[PDB]
Amino acid sequence: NKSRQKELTRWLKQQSVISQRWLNISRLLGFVSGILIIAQAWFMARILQHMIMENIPREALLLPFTLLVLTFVLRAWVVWLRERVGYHAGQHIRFAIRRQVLDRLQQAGPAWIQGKPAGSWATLVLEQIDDMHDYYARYLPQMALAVSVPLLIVVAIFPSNWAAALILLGTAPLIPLFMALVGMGAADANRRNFLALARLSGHFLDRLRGMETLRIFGRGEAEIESIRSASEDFRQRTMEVLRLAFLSSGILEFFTSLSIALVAVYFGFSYLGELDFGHYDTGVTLAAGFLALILAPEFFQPLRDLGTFYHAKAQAVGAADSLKTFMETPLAHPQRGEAELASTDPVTIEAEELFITSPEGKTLAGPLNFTLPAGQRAVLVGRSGSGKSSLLNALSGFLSYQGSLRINGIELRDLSPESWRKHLSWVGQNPQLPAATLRDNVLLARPDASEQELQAALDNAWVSEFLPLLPQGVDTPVGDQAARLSVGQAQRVAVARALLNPCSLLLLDEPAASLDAHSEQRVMEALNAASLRQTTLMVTHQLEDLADWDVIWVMQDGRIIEQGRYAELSVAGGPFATLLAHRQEEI
Amino acid sequence: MRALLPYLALYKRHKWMLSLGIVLAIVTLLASIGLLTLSGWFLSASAVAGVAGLYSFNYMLPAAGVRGAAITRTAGRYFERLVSHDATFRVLQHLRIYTFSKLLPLSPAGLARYRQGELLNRVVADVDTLDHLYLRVISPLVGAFVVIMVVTIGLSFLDFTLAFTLGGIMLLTLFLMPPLFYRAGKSTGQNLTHLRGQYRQQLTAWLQGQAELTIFGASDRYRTQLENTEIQWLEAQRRQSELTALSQAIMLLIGALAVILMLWMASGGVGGNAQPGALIALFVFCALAAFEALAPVTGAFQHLGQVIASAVRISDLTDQKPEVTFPDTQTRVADRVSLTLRDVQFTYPEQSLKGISLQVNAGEHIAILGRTGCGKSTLLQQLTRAWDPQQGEILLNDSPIASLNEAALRQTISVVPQRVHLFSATLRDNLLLASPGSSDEALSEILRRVGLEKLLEDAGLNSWLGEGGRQLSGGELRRLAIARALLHDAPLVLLDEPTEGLDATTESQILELLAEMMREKTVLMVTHRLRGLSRFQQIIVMDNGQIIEQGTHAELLARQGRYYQFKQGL
Repeated sequence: NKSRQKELTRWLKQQSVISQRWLNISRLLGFVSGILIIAQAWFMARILQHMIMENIPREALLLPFTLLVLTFVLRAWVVWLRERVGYHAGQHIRFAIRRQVLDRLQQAGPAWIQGKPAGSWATLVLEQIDDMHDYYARYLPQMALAVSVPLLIVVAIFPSNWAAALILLGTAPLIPLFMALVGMGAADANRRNFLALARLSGHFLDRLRGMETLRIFGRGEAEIESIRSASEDFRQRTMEVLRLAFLSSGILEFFTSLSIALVAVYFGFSYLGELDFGHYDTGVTLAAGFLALILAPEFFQPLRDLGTFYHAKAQAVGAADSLKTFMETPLAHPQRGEAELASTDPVTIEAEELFITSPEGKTLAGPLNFTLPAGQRAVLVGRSGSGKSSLLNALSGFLSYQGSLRINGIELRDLSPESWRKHLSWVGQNPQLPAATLRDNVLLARPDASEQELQAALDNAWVSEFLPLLPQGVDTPVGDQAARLSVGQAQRVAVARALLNPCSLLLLDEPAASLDAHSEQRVMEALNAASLRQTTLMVTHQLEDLADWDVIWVMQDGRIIEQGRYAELSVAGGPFATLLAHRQEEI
Repeated sequence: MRALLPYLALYKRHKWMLSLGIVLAIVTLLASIGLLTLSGWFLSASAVAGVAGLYSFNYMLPAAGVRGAAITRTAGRYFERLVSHDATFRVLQHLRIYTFSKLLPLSPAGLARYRQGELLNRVVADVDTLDHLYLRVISPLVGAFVVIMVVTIGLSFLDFTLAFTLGGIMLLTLFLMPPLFYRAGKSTGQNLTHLRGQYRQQLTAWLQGQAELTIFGASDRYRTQLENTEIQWLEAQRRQSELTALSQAIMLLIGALAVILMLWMASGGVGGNAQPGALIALFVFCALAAFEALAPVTGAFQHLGQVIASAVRISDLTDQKPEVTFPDTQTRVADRVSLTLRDVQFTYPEQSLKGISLQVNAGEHIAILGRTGCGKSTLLQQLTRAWDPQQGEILLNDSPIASLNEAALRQTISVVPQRVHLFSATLRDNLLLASPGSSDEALSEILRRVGLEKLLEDAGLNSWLGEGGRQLSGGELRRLAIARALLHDAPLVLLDEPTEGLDATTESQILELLAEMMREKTVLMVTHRLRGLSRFQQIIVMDNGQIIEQGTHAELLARQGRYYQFKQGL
């Protein structure tokens, strides 16, 4: 869409206000560079005339050479200087955009982040923001130099000869006239061939990710021929696009060839006494022809580079396409009041017909009514299509609700998260260790805890019983996504992290879900005893050991449709009995 | 550059298209220099001749040279960009076939799913980088070298000393400057790949663990550490822009040195002539123009390091040893097959081991029960010959499994893998994969008979399906795996886990789907469920890699045993 395309670059050009000083020095230095180009073409033309027509020995021209050397050093200075100024332009926008992407990605919090994979956010922040650098560092300063420099040559040549300045200026409207005239084909070839090239670009990776399936059916030899067929079709379809895009590039190369040829043959003839016109009623000199001929290739040099830098606009608008939507999606946020609890003792959760709302707007849990007195241990069990984990997020503060979820008599919508979360500690599946060393992951809860109290958490969590296997023990590094520790050994650190605090509420989002046979026992052994001290609320799909838990809530599409202890509720024959049947039947 | 040799041998196929695309680059550059060199001489010779020499001066030959030089300058560039990109795609296809033809014998375990499958995006990206070698490295470098030599030889006919200093400066910067800048900016390029991956790691560990970091009160301390890495990363990026800025300034000073040297030296004497006249402009304009051939040469060498690195990864990844070898005997596929195992491991060994030693008759449906956490079965990996068994021997119809060639082994065994793949192709191609000779009617019947009536919609078989287009659900995707196995029509069928992650309303429907349609085949199933084991026979209960109980459901359940305990209770 061109309306979107127009408003995408409107976003791009309004992100440039940050570091507009750097984009003004670049535009100023493009004007200075366009003058030092004229200065050197005048000195070189005046030296050349002196030693060709007037037979002046080179030793008598030591002043123009000194100036000619000086305008080469200065002109090489601004090229070094405006490449550095141009970079500082691209670096500032990226830093400021990345700061308000991470900021926007932190206010939304865990609820929105887990909607997309982790590598999807890294592309948005690593790959999609570094794609806008060449737009501001190279492409944007070039549109300044593509309009400033060529006008300086036309202004400089005009006093000498208006016919030489009309050859250059005559092609100024002709180039965009013909570039757009052949641009209908480039906008047509990319309409018929857009769908197929989308399917073909990505075909090799698709066949490469399914070599296991190709192997088991004996189609390896017959998919080499499909790669051959899908590449012949890709080549000739993507050359019909390029064959029109090299006419646009070749048009500029045609008019620079015509202008250099017309300058050479107009001046060459006029010196010879044929084709007398264009000068201001004065004999055309050799230094006039040389100045025009030296500056003719440089009239189109700024426009040529703008063609090579145009791909930088292609990627920086695609990057702006995925970044403008991101910063404009309406997002829900907890009201995060200013109330604070005054009791370290376990809280009493009471809920009166509250819906848990995803940040995008849709509700995840229906009408919930429940009550947890102090010290009670609830448990939520469902068919994985229940959205029971959304209740845990709402208690954590990551989700917004339109009911009443007052904790200890105080509405959770009014609690300050920075002080409410001090009473909160939680465990969950797919545990994440962000800290560097295994000792620091545990101490992430509180770095002021005594090392003796550290040993209590490292012992009660059954994590000190596999520390000797690790190289350095407590201080062993934890690699990328906790690669050194197995998933069973990782969660026992997370349990040790939770046990390091005297929390008032504990939240277990399916611990021991994908753990091994033994690590699940060690986690459950330590985390059943921990749940007794303070009120908890645990999500499970292991229904075997729930006999000692105070109350059980089953969710079906987001409602508490049964309540009561395991013993009387197992034999009731409701959905839980059928729910437990599916658990017992699957060994 | 030794690692780049195996891929330069792929250029032998297109040595004419590749070489022509370089010849058109030199002709375009030679006409670029010739147009401005001839123009500079033509203006000087005309002015020196003057109006008094209008009839004497031969102005029709130089004025026809500028017409020819201005036509091949613009037509040669169009064809150069055209031929080069045509041949770039003809070696991309050759590269795509070459790696895919060498990753097939390594397909099951040679790759080994390393780096959590971040491997296959780096193979498409590395294959696309070996593509750039001709157009980003070879074409700019070979073209520039022989443009320098032609003008050096061409100017030699006028003056040897002038030609050698102009060409010598141009040759010297062609061979000295690119290596010096690649060597000067190698510490930063190393310090920038390391800081890019460090920021990416600190970011992923900050977004994945945002729930943990927020509640434990440290989401603003790891943001500071994350932001400090970006500051160090932006400094490495900045310091590689100061070299690019310094290399662009030095190229301008070197091209300035050549122009000034020609002005100062060609005015003294040209070709033994005290009064060179118009010759002075032939050299100062051949020095103004000839340095555009050197414009792409530093960036070309900078990329050769990236191309070489990619060639090493592709050479080590596809330069391995296949785990199995398939003898070629042209055997005949059996109509009925009886799988016989003898002391072969069921899963990988653990905690530091006799085999299964089961026997399956010609048409017996057999199920194998295993605990979820103990391990992942390697029976289908070994039965499809992903790797040779360390112990024991697999016999297919009383003959060792190694004797069957690849063509016939794939036809006796039809598996339904746990991880079933959606090829980005029409629904016909996802089904025609199994039986390549079926008709549009046969595919339609199977799609209905498996319960995929939704897919046979108005769009039909031709509907695009896969990554680009439609995505299937787990239950719907499971029926697609069975659809292929029914079309493949092998005597033996292996079922990795036919019902995993499916709800009871479709978990059941799959069971009579397998039972009603695989009744004549030697199906062997592996599950961690006890729903449909009733329709099977010789149920095998596996415990710690050993058969503890074996027998049909009723007989095995009637006697107290491990299978009896599985039925009721945890």
